Amino acid sequence: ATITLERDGLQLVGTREEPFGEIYDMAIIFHGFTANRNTSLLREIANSLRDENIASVRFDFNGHGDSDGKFENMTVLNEIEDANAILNYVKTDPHVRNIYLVGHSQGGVVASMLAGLYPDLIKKVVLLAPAATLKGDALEGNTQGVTYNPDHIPDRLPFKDLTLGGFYLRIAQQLPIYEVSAQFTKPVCLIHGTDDTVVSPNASKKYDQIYQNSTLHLIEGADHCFSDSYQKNAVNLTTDFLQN
Amino acid sequence: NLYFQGMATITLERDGLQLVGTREEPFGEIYDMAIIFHGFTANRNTSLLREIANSLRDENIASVRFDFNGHGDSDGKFENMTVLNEIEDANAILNYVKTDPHVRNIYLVGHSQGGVVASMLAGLYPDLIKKVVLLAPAATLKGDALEGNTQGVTYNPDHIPDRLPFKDLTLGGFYLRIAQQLPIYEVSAQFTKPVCLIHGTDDTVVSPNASKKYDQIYQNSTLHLIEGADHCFSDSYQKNAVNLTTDFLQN
Ligand code: NA
Ligand code: NA
Ligand code: NA
Repeated sequence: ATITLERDGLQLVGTREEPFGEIYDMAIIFHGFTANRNTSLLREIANSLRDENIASVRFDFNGHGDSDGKFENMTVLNEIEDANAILNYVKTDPHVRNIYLVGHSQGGVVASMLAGLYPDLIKKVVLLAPAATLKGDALEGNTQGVTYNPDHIPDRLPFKDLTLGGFYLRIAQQLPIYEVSAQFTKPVCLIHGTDDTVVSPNASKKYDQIYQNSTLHLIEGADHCFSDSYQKNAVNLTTDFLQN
Repeated sequence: NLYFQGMATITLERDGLQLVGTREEPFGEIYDMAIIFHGFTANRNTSLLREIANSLRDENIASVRFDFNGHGDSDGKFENMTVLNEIEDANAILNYVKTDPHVRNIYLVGHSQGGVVASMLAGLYPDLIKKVVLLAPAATLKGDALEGNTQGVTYNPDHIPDRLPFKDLTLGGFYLRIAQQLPIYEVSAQFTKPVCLIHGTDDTVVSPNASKKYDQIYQNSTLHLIEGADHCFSDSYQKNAVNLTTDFLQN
């Protein structure tokens, strides 16, 4: 049902997907930049794993969806602290046996980098279109088509309908994404479609070259938010990988 | 402001928590500002932090010092404190400091762990920060975490626990994993602007080579190897550190 946690005086609200039994494995589903806990792609990954004896938890990040916090004061950094607060709960739960991390878009950087700091704890990582391009993007003064000077990052910038802060782009510019991630040497699943416009498939190609044990799945024709017909495939690879 | 000058108690907000602080104002309605960071298990009002705050005001330079999360009057469990979220604490102070009418230039100052917080925020904010003063900066903490002995307390650095008992409190295991992979030198090195480094020869807490590696890595460094001095600039040495911090920020 709807479960609740805390990270430095901010409430983190999530949907736990629970299977039948006393002992089960559990996955932590992280969403991307401007996304929320319960979207089509994540909701179906959440559902699918439950049918195969795996539990799951999806939470809104600080400044996203139902959780507390301003979007203005959100960073990939404070999002990893959110990711750690969820892991504190998950690793302290009596029913939870083996932990997995599944991350789409920016949540793909949040999950890989959280797995970099917890390689001894996390048993598997499924990386769907990981937004590791967000560093090289912030460094060239262009994020999702919204510009700035990478040597003059303002206090706040209008983004679509929202307003993100400078500190987000300060951190993004000097994030040791691959560095921290390469610390995770256990199984990794990489899912990236050739038709991705937001995040380049070269982020997943870079990720594969740096991992010890990683499978690269380049699904021909698949977009960024793994839409329509391409969804069931993505969900199938995540499910098949997480049980094996 | 010139009217409300001397000392003040200020309360900031950072992603849910409350960071209680101390503001020292000089005379005139346009002055320079120093952000003062204390180190590991300490607070904003210790003899050294108090004498740097007083001394800079006696040269008409304002100062701000806050307790980090899990320290002093600031909110949060000591268990949930990492180096990373102290930078978040620091950024929040900078969000306050950069949006103040009377603030001419910003200066970053940090002792021990505050020194990492200072070098690491100075590198994320090079266009704003004008000068940086690092007193025995605890960059060693990363190497102390890779080894598995933080301030004498042993632990497996490959199987770091959830929480681990400390001197009087309980240290979070995510702090250990955080500092063990902290890009201290990487981020620090981005600051090309003037850096003043102060380290004690007889320091057993932070190896003086931390300030030497700092000095090495910086484009505009000035190292001061105060002889006989320990980690906490005290007695015949406090007066030496406070002056250098003042004199380098004196124009
Ligand atoms: Na349910
Ligand atoms: Na149990
Ligand atoms: Na970092």
